[PDB]
Amino acid sequence: PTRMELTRLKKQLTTATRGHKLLKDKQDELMRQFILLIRKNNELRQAIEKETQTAMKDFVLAKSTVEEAFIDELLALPAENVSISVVEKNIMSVKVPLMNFQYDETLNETPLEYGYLHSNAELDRSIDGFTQLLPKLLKLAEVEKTCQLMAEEIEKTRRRVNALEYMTIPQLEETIYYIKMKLEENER
Amino acid sequence: MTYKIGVVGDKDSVSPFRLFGFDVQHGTTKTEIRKTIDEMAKNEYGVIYITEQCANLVPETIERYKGQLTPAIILIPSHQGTLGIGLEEIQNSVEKAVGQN
Repeated sequence: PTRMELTRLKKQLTTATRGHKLLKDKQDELMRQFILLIRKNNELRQAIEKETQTAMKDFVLAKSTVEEAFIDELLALPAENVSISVVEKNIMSVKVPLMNFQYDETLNETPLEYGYLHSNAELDRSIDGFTQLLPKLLKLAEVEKTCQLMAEEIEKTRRRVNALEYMTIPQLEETIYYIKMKLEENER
Repeated sequence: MTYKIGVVGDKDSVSPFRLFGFDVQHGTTKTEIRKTIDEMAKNEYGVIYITEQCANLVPETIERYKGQLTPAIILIPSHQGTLGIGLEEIQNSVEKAVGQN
């Protein structure tokens, strides 16, 4: 109920009301970026579901003729040792992943070129199918996860915008009035 | 930052990923699949590809990780295709973002 307290609360009110307007602007920008990313998410997922299923079918057909014990031995000899680098990128207040395949770097001078011993054209070609889908599978992972994380952040942001607008700001305003009427009764 | 790739699906469909150093598992039940996913996420896997038929059995587990940076749980078809779940889920993220439920 002092002038010192009034001063403090006034800074909080302008910080809250300015912050409310700018948080809404941030909500709008997240939405704009999310909508673009969602199109890409859909594009990538349709492409992947189609090429992945084709690749799998080709492999099933290819392996159907050859003995199981042969396939088991082929699969136990690695063609690559892929890991993924994941770096954190900020999109305003949300952390999202940037993903990149890390390949075996000691094998740079001899890049992948698939041919198995005593295999056949069809079987090797089906393996090449999988090799080809790899970059788009990583792409889909990164884009889909980002969209999932953005959706969550927009929901969080929306909650805060409403809370600021309808709870924080009116509470601050009310208190500022109480402090004010009390100071103004004194001097009168 | 360096992370492993997991894959959960039927042997016929997902076996070729073994050639690339992906950790390939094959559960058939809710419990089996859920345990596989939690173990991968405990071992700091960056991505888990999961066939839709497997994913169909563990929506609750998948939703738990959705808000986490990793692991990214990505649904894929089997050689028999999809249940439409990956696609429906894109629409669900839209509805979440725009606040339509």
